[PDB]
Amino acid sequence: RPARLDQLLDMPAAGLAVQLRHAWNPEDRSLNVFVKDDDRLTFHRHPVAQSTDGIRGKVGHARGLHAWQINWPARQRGTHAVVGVATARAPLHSVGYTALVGSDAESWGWDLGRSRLYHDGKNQPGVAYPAFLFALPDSLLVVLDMDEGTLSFIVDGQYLGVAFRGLKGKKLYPVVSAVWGHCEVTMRYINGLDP
Amino acid sequence: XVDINNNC
Repeated sequence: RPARLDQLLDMPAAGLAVQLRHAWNPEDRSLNVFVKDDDRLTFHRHPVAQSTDGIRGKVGHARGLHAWQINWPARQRGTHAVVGVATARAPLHSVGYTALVGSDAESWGWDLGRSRLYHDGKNQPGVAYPAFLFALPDSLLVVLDMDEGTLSFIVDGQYLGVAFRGLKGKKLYPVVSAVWGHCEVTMRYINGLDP
Repeated sequence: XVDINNNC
């Protein structure tokens, strides 16, 4: 476990303005999702059949260590609830029900129900994650180290290890892909550290 | 509703 991870986590979490600046982007989304009027940190997915839908955060990270919390009620996950990161090129919509985040070279994601990591998922098989194994609770932390070029996760205070490597040099945004009608996913930026 | 992803 990196020492920098605890340094970031043990600072008081970012305030509302920062949370809002790093929240889901209403300009960068599948047309089937919308940022809630009463809660700018959460999106709502319209109940569209045979549709996979994504949204990126407003901020693309290039350097430093960053973490954010995803709150995704377990009952609102369906067959493919994928959490991760993506370049600006990652498609935010697919037909059918797919692990859209992690489907090609432009995104990396953890499919919550399958407990599988996808990257270039159309050509590469999913990877079991965590490596030691797992029923996922409603919230999890996503840790993006743009200096080491890693993606990691924290579930129930437990650091689950490195999920992905080779992210340095990219501009990566928080992203999720959802298939469940009426699902609501909240993202709250925790904090960032400089390189 | 046949759909298993709450899309009905």
